[PDB]
Amino acid sequence: MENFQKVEKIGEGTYGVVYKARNKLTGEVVALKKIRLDTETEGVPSTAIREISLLKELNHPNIVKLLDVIHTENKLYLVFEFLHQDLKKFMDASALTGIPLPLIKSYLFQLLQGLAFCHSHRVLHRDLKPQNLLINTEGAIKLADFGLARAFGVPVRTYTHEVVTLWYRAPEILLGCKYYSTAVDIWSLGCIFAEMVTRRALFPGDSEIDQLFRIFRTLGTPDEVVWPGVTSMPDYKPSFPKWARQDFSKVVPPLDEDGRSLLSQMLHYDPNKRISAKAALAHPFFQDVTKPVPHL
Amino acid sequence: VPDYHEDIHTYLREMEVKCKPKVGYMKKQPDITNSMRAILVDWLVEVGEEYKLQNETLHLAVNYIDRFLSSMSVLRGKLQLVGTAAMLLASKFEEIYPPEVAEFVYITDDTYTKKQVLRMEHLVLKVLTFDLAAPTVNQFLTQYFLHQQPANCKVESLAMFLGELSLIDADPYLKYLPSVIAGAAFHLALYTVTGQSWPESLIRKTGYTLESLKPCLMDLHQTYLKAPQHAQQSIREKYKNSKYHGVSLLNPPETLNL
Ligand SMILES: Cc1nc(C)c(-c2ccnc(N)n2)s1
Repeated sequence: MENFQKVEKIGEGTYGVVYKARNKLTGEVVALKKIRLDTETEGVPSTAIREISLLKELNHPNIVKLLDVIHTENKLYLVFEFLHQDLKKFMDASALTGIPLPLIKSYLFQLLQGLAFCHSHRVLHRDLKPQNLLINTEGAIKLADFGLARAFGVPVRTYTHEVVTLWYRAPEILLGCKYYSTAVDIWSLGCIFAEMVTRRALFPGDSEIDQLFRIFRTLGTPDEVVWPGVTSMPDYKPSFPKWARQDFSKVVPPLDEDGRSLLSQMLHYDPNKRISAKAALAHPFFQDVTKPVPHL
Repeated sequence: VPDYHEDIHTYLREMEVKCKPKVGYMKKQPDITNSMRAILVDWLVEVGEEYKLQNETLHLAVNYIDRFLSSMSVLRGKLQLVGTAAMLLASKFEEIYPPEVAEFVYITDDTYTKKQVLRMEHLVLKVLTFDLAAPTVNQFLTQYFLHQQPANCKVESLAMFLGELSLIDADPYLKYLPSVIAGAAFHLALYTVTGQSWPESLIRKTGYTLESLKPCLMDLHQTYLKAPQHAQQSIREKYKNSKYHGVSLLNPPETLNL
């Protein structure tokens, strides 16, 4: 609005266009998310209603800051703090060289703090993926895009047909469970950890069943010993092929013993045993964490 | 089993204080009445049944309605537009796929237009300043239900039923926090079904003794007793379903031993 001068388009999110903008009175640079408001159609999109109600409650250093909401007759603008870029872009730029291990560990540590903060305030993010993870030039990383986030004061029911990502989806959701839990966010963060480490997606599936099967070929086909209940899950089939668990040392070679132990904990099949963000933060992998800056 | 059952419960306790409507508000409304509120809320129960909405959506819509009427004067001929915009927003917040706006026009018998419903959406978001994630009886009940030994379907359905009845009567129920109303329903549902009482694990967690719940429990028991006679019957009819173990057919205890 009148005190902002648009500088350039930076992205689309859920509901979309994001512009870099400058506050002409204070100098602050901001990211402005403009929702295109059809007032004969459906009104304010549920993605926006959720992202604003939930973001307004979450004040934390590793969650993106919503500075303001400018809400007029035909337009709705979200004003966010501006961050340099998204982890996906940084990983693409860092392919070939790879992101340094100390930076990986700092990003992981910071993300787990943002999520532990989300979960202890009954917010499930539900869509963690590198495009939703924003970095600055001073070494910080923040969770962004709360469009698909849900309050879990009451359990969150699953979407029959699910327009969340496929690559970062937890196996309990793939096997048809009834509710989400906080485990689904740990499972996605585990995928991203391994992706920074190897410089490629861990489980790049092409459909629901393909995706289940990539998970199965790396972690082993689950059974009731590992995951009590699995075989009575709605989308579970006794005809699933029986693959063996792979050594973590083949899966993520660069990683030391402590990182292999935490990753195998974030990728537990049974969402009841999968580590919580709060507990991950105690893990010895973090004892020697620093705050290196990205070469951007 | 979460590491945050505690943290979420404490946080919900904080938030419910901040999302509280003004208890006095109906008497500052020059054109509307506890009795019209009651008709509106009862109608929303039916809309929730007809469109197969979760119970949480109904509780959130009521919270939105009460907070909006705590700051804005509304004329009887517009109160249903408030209710419809609140139900739409609660459906957007809570439902996987909310009914289309056209459907919310149709439920009023075309008494408002689509553009009216949408402009009331905008105005409700503004008055509520986008704070939509409000704690509800339903949410406190859901947490409380973990402390059952052992878990009892009828107990849970009848606690839900009593928690919904309290939405209908501003009457007294605006006086109590959702954690206390949930406290009273859980106890009264337990007692009715099994003869047990508000469990000590819940006493320690909530810091609510059975005695501190007494004022709210006397209101709820009278409501339960009087339910079959109440001018509004939608929650009753709804809770005779087998999905809900028919609990609203059960016979309330004539006394509470309190
Ligand atoms: C949703 C969002 N999508 C983007 C790209 C957001 C954002 C927030 C702050 N800074 C930047 N570059 N982007 S918030």
